[PDB]
Amino acid sequence: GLEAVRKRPGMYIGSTSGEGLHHLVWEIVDNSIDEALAGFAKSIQVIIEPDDSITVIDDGRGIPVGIQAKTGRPAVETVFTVLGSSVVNALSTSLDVRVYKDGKVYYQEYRRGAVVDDLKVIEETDRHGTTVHFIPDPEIFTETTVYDFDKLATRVRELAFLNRGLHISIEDRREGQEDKKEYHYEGLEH
Ligand SMILES: CNc1cc(F)cc2c1[nH]c1nc(Oc3cnc(C)nc3)nc(N3C[C@H]4CCN[C@H]4C3)c12
Repeated sequence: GLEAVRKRPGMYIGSTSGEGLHHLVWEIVDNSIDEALAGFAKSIQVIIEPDDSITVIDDGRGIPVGIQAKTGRPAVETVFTVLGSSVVNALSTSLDVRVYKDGKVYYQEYRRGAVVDDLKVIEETDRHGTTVHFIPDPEIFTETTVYDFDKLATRVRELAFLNRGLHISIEDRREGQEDKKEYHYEGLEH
């Protein structure tokens, strides 16, 4: 399964250069955009964390957490472990997901694609949505693991335009260069 992704990442993300590094972000963001298209997510945050890891937050319904009859596993686990989202998981040292749903925070983490523990309720919550955080694997991204804020921001702006009505932001939390841009193109209320 995902072991094939780790050994032939070029076949799944096109390049293991800086281009592939950035592609990981778009694979995750595309899931959030699908939840905006479904009509439930209204706001997406993309964050470059101080260690060049990435957090993507949406306020949609939250990935389904119920057990699937076919797999016997929670749907959210299958999202990350069965062969875009699972490709990002495979090519990350660690990926953690938090699903905010029905007053509960469901949490699972993976390491180089492998499950750490069964999905668990860790907290109560009043919000809804999905947060994915991932650390790209330098064993895969041997040229660079350093994100380009302008490159991400340029595409985030384009995505806001193409998904008119969506609020989407990009934030850099790295030392000496903290920045944030927020985008929102108005609908019929304009
Ligand atoms: C950082 N965010 C993020 C990241 C991410 F990797 C996945 C999701 C994600 N946010 C999500 N929200 C939903 O919402 C749904 C809730 N309920 C249903 C029935 N479908 C979708 N579903 C999600 N799923 C379920 C599948 C439907 C199409 N895309 C797949 C991933 C995500």
